[PDB]
Amino acid sequence: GADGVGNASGNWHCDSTWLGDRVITTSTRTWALPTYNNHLYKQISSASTGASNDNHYFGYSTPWGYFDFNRFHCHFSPRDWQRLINNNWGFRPKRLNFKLFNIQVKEVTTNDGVTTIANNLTSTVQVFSDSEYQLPYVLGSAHQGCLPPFPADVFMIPQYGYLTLNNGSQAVGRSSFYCLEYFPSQMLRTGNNFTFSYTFEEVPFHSSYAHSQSLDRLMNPLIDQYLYYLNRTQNQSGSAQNKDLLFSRGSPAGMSVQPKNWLPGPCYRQQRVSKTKTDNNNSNFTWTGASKYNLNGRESIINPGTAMASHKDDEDKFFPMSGVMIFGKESAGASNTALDNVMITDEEEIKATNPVATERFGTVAVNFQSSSTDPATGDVHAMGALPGMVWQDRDVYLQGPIWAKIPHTDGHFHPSPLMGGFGLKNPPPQILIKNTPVPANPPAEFSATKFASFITQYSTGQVSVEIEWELQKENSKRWNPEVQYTSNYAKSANVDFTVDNNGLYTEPRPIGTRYLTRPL
Amino acid sequence: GADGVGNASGNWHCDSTWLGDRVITTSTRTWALPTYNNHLYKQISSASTGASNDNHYFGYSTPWGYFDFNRFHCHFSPRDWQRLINNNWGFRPKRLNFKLFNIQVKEVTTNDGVTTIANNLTSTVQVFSDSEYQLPYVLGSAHQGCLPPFPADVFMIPQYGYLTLNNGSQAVGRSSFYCLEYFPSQMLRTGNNFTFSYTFEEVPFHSSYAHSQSLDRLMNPLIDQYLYYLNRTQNQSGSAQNKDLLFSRGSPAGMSVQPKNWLPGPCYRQQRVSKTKTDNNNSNFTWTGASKYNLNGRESIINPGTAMASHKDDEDKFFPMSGVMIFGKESAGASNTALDNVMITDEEEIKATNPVATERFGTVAVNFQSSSTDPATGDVHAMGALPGMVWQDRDVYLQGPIWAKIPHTDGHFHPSPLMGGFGLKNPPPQILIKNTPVPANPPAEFSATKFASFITQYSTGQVSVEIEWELQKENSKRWNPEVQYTSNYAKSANVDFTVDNNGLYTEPRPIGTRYLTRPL
Amino acid sequence: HSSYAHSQSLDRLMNPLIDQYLYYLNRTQNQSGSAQNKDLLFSRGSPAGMSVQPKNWLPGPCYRQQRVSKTKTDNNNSNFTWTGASKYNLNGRESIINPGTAMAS
Amino acid sequence: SPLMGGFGLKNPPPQILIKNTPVPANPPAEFSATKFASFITQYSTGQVSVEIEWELQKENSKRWNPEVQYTSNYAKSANVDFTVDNNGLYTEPRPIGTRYLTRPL
Ligand SMILES: Nc1ncnc2[nH]cnc12
Ligand SMILES: Nc1ncnc2[nH]cnc12
Ligand SMILES: Nc1ncnc2[nH]cnc12
Ligand SMILES: Nc1ccnc(=O)[nH]1
Ligand SMILES: Nc1ccnc(=O)[nH]1
Repeated sequence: GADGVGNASGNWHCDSTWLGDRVITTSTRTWALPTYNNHLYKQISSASTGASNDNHYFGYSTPWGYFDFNRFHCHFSPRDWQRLINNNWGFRPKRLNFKLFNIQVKEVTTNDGVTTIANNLTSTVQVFSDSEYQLPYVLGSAHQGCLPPFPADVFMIPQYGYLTLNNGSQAVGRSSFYCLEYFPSQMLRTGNNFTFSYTFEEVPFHSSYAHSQSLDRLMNPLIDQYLYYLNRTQNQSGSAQNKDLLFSRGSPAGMSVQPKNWLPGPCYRQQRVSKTKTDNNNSNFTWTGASKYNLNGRESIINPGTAMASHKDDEDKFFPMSGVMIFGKESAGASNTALDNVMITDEEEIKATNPVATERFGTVAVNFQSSSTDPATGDVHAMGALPGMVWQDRDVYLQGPIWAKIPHTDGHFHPSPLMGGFGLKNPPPQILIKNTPVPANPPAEFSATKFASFITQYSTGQVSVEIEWELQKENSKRWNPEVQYTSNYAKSANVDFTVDNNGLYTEPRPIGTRYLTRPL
Repeated sequence: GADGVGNASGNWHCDSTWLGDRVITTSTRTWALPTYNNHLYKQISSASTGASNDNHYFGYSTPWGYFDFNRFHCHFSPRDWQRLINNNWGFRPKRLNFKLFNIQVKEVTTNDGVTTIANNLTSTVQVFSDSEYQLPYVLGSAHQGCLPPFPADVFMIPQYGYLTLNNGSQAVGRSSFYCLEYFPSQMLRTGNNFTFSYTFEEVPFHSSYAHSQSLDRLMNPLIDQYLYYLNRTQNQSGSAQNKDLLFSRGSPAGMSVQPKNWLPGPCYRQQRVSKTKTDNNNSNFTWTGASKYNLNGRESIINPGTAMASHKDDEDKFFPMSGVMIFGKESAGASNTALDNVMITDEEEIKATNPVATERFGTVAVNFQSSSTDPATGDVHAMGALPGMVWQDRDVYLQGPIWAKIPHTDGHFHPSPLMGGFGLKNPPPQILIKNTPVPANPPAEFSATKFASFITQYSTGQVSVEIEWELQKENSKRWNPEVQYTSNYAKSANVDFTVDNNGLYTEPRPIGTRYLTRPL
Repeated sequence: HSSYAHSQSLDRLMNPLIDQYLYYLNRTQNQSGSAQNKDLLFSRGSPAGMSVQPKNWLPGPCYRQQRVSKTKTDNNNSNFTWTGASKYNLNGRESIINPGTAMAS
Repeated sequence: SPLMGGFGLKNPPPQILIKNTPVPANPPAEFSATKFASFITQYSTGQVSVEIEWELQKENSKRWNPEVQYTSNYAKSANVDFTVDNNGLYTEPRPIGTRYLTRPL
């Protein structure tokens, strides 16, 4: 971008526009970027520490920061989310426009015990988008540091670091190291700005609806089937019990025994825990009772895991130990905070098609019955994909992620990001940004030793992201009224999704998207 | 319409189409029309009867029936109403298309004690629209007999009758008598059909919103005014009480005493009654405590009367004796039915601008204060229009009326129909319909006496009304979520706005339109 | 200019054959059971109760005036025209309102 | 693929709904608002026709020996398969699948 100390390089574009089948969100925020690692790349790992084998790692931390808008509230105000979710069966991102501007680099000089800041007019900030995905993709891990939900909040840019192969806390020859400078980047003084655009690949619309039928209630409740099933293996009060083979035809009084076309979704059972502590076992079972996967001798909690309904009817007090997305309140501490400082999602709407998360998928025969041997069956707790299965993916939330990069593998299977959202082969590129090192005064005599004395600085500016979203309109012939997300009409001390008397914006609950209904 | 015994003259067009700024409702129903008054026009009145002076009348009943779609649920399904009200700040009718067809005239012959019906193929039904408004306008009095809310219900056509001037139970020379035949009408046999279209005049969009500010809270809560008001007429702890004139400037701590630009709406006070009977007086006060107007020595209850808020904050248990629209449940008896068989509307949203219906409008000076004479004031219970007043009209309901004819008078004042809806100078014309008399066998010898022997018959067919409605879209920058009409998510024995196990459609509550919000 | 009388009145606009779908509070007590007891009883608009039917319209404005008879014997024995008159007050000066608001005689 | 067998279709042949239109019996002489509940008893009859085009995958087999083929039974009996009996009742005496020709894997 071209021109002045004295001249803004961008305006403030923060707004929504609804246009029939499209909605265009624009959001702009003011950021702050410190100097990280003192302009150094450090090797990092779990060495010392005392970490268990399931926590070892090797990687590198970087002098760079990055931009992250991978959360719905970076784009949708609460009211817009409401508009979205109460009138559409779905939506997807189509295109994006990104803007960095009004940059201002500042130097900090400290004497005492006391601190002066001034402008350093001839200083630059550097930027690039990793558009060929040459860097480890660190979005889609649900990190904090995204654009804040509230447009008036200033935010600090997160620091980029990444991991590679590790054997315990050591590295392997196959471990990759990346230097960000080695990339062409744009260098901006206070006059300049950065822009780029991006188009999203074609992706299925996110399902913003619950079903109003369930897999097991698809039949016509008036008519028999023409199909028969073995109903009894003994009579039938003719005294007493005699071996028999008796067959019945499908009938509305026996909807549990009717032949059908479809199976419910996959299942990886999880441990059921109550919100009233008195119901639970008196031990610490989370790691030990947890559903985990085992990768190169390292255990990892499956969380949130397969899309599964959180609880069956009437049991809203239970939840899978690690099968629901959980947001912290703005009072929550980092670790071992209490139940009332968190917000647990509920994915109950999918119980029309998806197994409940804390129960068996079902039952299977396990032997050959005969006069000598009694029929046996077993419980199935982990069921992979079977032809004929159908299921609903995890819901998204106003404060959850939007997308993730599908790993570059030979094989995926339904690569919808398990934490919720859109899987993208070629996702929105990472956007990296750094303050250029500015040497302090060198000595009078040459020295070859790497320069280690710098003027202390940081930068600030605005960033703007515009996304176009396509909508799937609702076409429902449903006669009665829908469940609709609504704010509460009763009176209170504070308004939901507002700032308080100290100016702290709060999000008092998660909001999903499943209010409108479809048939199956 | 042209053609066959064997040939339908219309199809079934029942559907909604949403199109950005327009929504087009089509509804079609199946009707039944008996022979009324045996093809006679009768003079009718309150003579004998024992009626009080406030109930006397004179008029005429007619052999004709009529069509009435003047209720929102004749056009909007519950789900559509929901769509309407949760996304628009307003709406109005623009144009209409009406269709009578598939007519079938039948003769009834009874011997015994037992009854045979057959087709009378060569019989006609007659129809016309009173498009020059030459007939007494009987729509907009909230009569029953409109198209039913539920498309599968068959309905009987109401009978047309009208009133004229009466002096007690007698007539005056100025009294008008109308013969409907004297009008050209279309004569339809089983093959034929009737159609006409109509355009609505320009009218203000109905306000489907509550305000989120009130008249008395329009100021900037941070800043003083530059304006002053007399604050004290005595000091001010300098002992003891001394005459003084002390002036203060408008201030956020004194929002009740700040000069302002606007006044709240008009007021005609009504008697406050509680839903818990124990609160009320032990008498029958409705006529005797009622707000009434007096017209030519005849009293009439003002009901619903001036648009006024039903109750102030926290007092949802009170309601004006005759200032709220009240719908009957499908269990309600015609007279003296209990509280739980009715549904009382609530117009509480308008308390931002409109006086509460059971309180004074305010207080007025009534004398000249002096050292000798103490300042007096009086309560104002009935306040007409004052320059600077602003107000909100009564809300409409999914089951309330749509429009009424503005009377043809020299003078109206804000002629919005007090029961709610659109006032129309030139409203949708009345549509009249009758089975043509079919003589029974005459005698063999002439007789001049009016024929009085007829073949018994009635007719049935379909009717279709299509209305185009223009929408006022919402443009709100409100950050937090709105109150939205929503059905209840908790489980129950029946679904709202559905048929039961005997196939009776029920409407379990009124729904207004005021959910979205505006600023004032 | 309206050179016509109406042949209907504001309070007689309804269809005299059909009920309304609208209800109004009819009684605040029953109803012979023996005594008087607090109650809330609602009735629907009906041709037998045209004085209690909901309606859309109100009659015109009103500024009441003193009724006087053409047969003198009916009237009060005093001179009440200025003193019983409907007057407006303008800058401390009274003026008889005459003929005043359009009202039926 | 529908587990009971057949073709799964995103956008399958639409449901086709049909009903006899209500035909009121004689109404009363005086208006009543209550649900109309008296009807002339009726029913209907007619023909319906469905035509479907099916594409075939022809067999291209180099298999030298003869195939298993669905065949009716040559031995004599009291009734013919897939026929009506002496009371005119059509019967289907067995299921027939479709897997007779063979492929290599
Ligand atoms: N959300 C998603 N993104 C990309 N591919 C998918 N395949 C199934 N769901 C998907
Ligand atoms: N609803 C309405 N119809 C016609 N004129 C009006 N003037 C004010 N409100 C009106
Ligand atoms: N029968 C079938 N119909 C539709 N999709 C299928 N995919 C695999 N088998 C199928
Ligand atoms: N990836 C998938 C496999 C099967 N079905 C899907 O919808 N998606
Ligand atoms: N009729 C009216 C008079 C004054 N203001 C209005 O909005 N309408």
